[PDB]
Amino acid sequence: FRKMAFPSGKVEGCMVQVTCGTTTLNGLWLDDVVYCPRHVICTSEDMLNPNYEDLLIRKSNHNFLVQAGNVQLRVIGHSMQNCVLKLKVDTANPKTPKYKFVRIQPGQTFSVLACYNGSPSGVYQCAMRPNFTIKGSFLNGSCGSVGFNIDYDCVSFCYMHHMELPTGVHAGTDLEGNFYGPFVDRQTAQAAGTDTTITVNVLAWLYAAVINGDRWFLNRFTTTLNDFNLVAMKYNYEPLTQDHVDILGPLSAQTGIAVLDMCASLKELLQNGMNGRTILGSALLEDEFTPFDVVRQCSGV
Amino acid sequence: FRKMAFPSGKVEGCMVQVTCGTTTLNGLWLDDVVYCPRHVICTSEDMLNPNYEDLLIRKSNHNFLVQAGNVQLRVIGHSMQNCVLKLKVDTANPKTPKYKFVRIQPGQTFSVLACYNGSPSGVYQCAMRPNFTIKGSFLNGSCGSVGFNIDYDCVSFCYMHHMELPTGVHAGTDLEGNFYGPFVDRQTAQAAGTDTTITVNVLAWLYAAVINGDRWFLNRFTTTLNDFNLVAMKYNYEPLTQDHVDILGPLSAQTGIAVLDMCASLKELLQNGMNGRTILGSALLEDEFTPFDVVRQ
Ligand SMILES: CC(C)(C)c1ccc(N(C(=O)c2c[nH]cn2)[C@@H](C(=O)NC2CCCCC2)c2cccnc2)cc1
Ligand SMILES: CC(C)(C)c1ccc(N(C(=O)c2c[nH]cn2)[C@@H](C(=O)NC2CCCCC2)c2cccnc2)cc1
Repeated sequence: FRKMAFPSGKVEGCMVQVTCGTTTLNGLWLDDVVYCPRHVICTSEDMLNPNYEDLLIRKSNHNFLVQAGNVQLRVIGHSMQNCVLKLKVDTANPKTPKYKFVRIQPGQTFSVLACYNGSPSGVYQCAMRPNFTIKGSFLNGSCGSVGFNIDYDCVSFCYMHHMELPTGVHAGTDLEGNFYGPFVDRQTAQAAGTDTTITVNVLAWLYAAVINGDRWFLNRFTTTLNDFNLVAMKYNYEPLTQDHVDILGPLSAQTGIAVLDMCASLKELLQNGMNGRTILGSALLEDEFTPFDVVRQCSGV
Repeated sequence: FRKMAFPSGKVEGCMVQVTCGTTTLNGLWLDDVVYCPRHVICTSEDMLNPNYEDLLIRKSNHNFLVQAGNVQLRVIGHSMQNCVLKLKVDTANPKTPKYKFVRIQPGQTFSVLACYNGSPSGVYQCAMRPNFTIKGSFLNGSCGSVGFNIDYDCVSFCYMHHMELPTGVHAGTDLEGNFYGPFVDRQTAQAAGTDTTITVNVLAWLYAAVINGDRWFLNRFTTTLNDFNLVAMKYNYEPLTQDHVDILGPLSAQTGIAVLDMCASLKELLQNGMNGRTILGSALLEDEFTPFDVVRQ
């Protein structure tokens, strides 16, 4: 059981470089529009309190150099949608996949294609934390990299990278420029809130463990939703809802362990630790696999 | 710090489905050649003692059904090279990337594009274990999925997947069909040898933790190389060679921590564990990042 990213080819063909004056980052080229963070028009001076509407009124089309690999794309228009800049270019991307823009919920996972200077560098599986940050691997100039899911030939873009927070976690927007989390695209003292662990994902991962070899953490007992959430609160775990329990239905049936059965196992794990054991490859309880991830991975979708 | 894989697009455009008899698996379509495990020609009771030369001589071109997405590829010739079958096809792959075939050594990392029925399922980063196995995520029909690196748009193919071993780990070949390790493409009693931790990689990852702002595991000691190895082998760590020490030189110089000083830290880490702490987000000592991977990330 590995953390698996989606194959990234459909997205690699959309990655371009966008330079505005002195700053370079990545953009997403879909049909004849390039999408990138609006903070690309910010200068090392504007950083503290940019007036983005004013900075954009200043700009003309020629202020943006867009390069797809080695071909320069002519910019014929520019506009802002919330925190994303939209550069109209004269050529539709002939590699544009079937795609949707979607906004995901905390606890949902996606693949990230990390890019630098418009060139794909690596791909990894990530999760939207409950505090709306991404524990990504992003260096300087990674802005404009996107997160995505694929559903049988359709790429659902859910994340565009904007900034790093002082704890080294990351903040970005959906592809309509709406931020995930209470963060702003300027130089400020903002910090991620206290994060919590994605309980339904830990349960899914325990089901994935049982599906493979590891069964040592199971017991004969059951808990209640109320009793378990009292422990969840103590350990800064997200509360578990009847909806979570239903989502875990398929895995409960496959394995013969009911959700509150598994909650009893996890509750024991939270207090007594793992007593030297591991569960899959990990001494930690993993929470970046969704119920759907576990079934897709254990079924070869 | 993520275990990140190479972008998979250049490899995606090469994956095809190969069918022989009732058996389907994946092939790698480069130029006018499809590469796949030769055990696609094995029958359900050939599995214990197949004679592949005899099995192959009885096949003609049209016994191989090659499908690239929706289009059937016409097989015009076939030959066997060690444990890989090479099917010559009608058409050169237009999506063929710049590529090379490389054989890697234990401890090296690579990306795997897991595929089923010729279609890519997922991508993940992997390491070749000292016992020549791969701790992969592979299900039935994964055979012929490949492992690779990419460097300056050139794809280095280093692994083709062949089989599952009893412990749940995986064995395969280079793209010339030579197995990694003492395994054979045949149903037997074979089992992976005792595995060990890739010591040079753990040290690389400790250097990565220091390049990020984490110094908590360092100490004021040093060690000789022989004393380090005598201790580390008691935890099933691979011996650290002078080659390994030279290879870490760049990370040592970037961080100002002598290689044998980092070895002293590791020795103490093995003795104490983590005491409820984390290094680069992990509660275990991570060994599937190489000195090269740390510099890149
Ligand atoms: C304009 C604005 C909003 C202040 C800004 C400035 C720099 C960047 N960062 C670029 O790397 C970058 C930006 N444009 C080209 N490159 C880095 C970044 O977030 N530093 C933050 C630290 C101080 C507080 C705000 C910025 C970065 C991003 C991702 C991974 N590691 C480092 C992101 C946003
Ligand atoms: C003919 C030969 C060499 C014995 C063979 C037989 C089956 C396969 N397995 C295919 O799934 C498969 C075969 N052809 C299409 N799919 C599986 C496999 O390895 N071992 C089984 C047979 C060998 C002995 C133990 C288990 C497999 C499962 C999961 C991930 N990886 C591979 C591989 C090789």
